[PDB]
Amino acid sequence: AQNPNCNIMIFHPTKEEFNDFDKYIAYMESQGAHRAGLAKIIPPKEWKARETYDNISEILIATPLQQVASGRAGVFTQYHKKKKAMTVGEYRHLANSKKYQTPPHQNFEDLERKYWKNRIYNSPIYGADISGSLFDENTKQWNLGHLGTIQDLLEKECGVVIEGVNTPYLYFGMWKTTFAWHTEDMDLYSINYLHLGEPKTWYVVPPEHGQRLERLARELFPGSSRGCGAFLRHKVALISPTVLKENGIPFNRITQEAGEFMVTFPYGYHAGFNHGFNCAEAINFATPRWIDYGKMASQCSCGEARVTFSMDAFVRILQPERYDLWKRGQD
Ligand SMILES: O=C(O)CNC(=O)C(=O)O
Ligand SMILES: [Mg+2]
Ligand code: NI
Ligand SMILES: [Zn+2]
Repeated sequence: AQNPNCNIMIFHPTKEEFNDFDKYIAYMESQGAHRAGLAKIIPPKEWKARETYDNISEILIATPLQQVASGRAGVFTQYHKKKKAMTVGEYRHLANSKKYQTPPHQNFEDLERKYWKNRIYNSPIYGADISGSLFDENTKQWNLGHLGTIQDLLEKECGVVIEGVNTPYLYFGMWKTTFAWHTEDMDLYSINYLHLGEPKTWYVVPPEHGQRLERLARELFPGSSRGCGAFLRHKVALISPTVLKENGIPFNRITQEAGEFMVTFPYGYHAGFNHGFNCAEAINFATPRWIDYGKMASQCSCGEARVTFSMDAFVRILQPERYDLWKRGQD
């Protein structure tokens, strides 16, 4: 069995190996990368996502989200308060302001300490989930707006044509902006490219141990757990590395820098935070190996998780017994 300790693997594909996306994901898996839940891919030196980032300031962040925490430093939830629209240029200025900028620090480890110690006492503003792409149309390799669609994958594997589309999303971050513990919709893969700016730290639980995390979360968020049998689908709960270590939950951590891709694997729980102003792009995708995960994925039917149009067909086809209850939660 490859990678039996479930360590995060880092890959350095050549320009020739960067041509065929599906084949390279399958290569990574042949080496055990999926066991960690997360892998890093450093593009060949010849590659670029686009020529420059000099002309992105007029992108609109229609609904910036202020991330307000409740709880204790290591065990907290966050809610998202909607703020007035602002441009990327306005957001970048805000991120760099004295109120929101990254504090002085020695290294990534010192910053991580300061995050966990102090996150709850601040409410950073995240420009998340913005439909769009920063890849140049002429970038042919690992262009997240030109991947094979999940609908086409389901059709190729299962023979059923379905409605729906699959497009990327932009995330503009600042110091302490936070992504809560989650897996993807329908336990899909995700791919994330950090276009520019400051790093993003990730934490991940191996897929084979995801239920250990779920059991801890039910213990630590007992009201939430009574409200919904899949409440981590709400994407609101944070648990620190210290707490995870105290409770014996297996996990790993890694920092992504500008110019690097991360891939999350089916049923790989992940969480993290941004170090300062940055812009990432991400999209879900599928492979043949995903289908069995999609068939087994938990679902939120309490009404909170509320998701895209395109998840309908996945539930309808892969989880017909669950469909009626899940759709009630959508409506
Ligand atoms: O970057 C973020 O805020 C969150 N990203 C992911 O959860 C992902 O790419 O799967
Ligand atoms: Mg612009
Ligand atoms: Ni994710
Ligand atoms: Zn729910």
